[PDB]
Amino acid sequence: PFESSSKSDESLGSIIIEGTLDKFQLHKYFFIRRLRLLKLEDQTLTAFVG
Repeated sequence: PFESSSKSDESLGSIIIEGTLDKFQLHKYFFIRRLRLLKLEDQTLTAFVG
């Protein structure tokens, strides 16, 4: 649920973004992905940099 699913949370947000409902605010999935993936390994030295 941290970085093996860094592809999977992006793919799930992309599959939710295939639904075009409220496309300005349909990046709430992208906001949850940007919170989740960057908050996955927030304790790091360089691995969060990319």
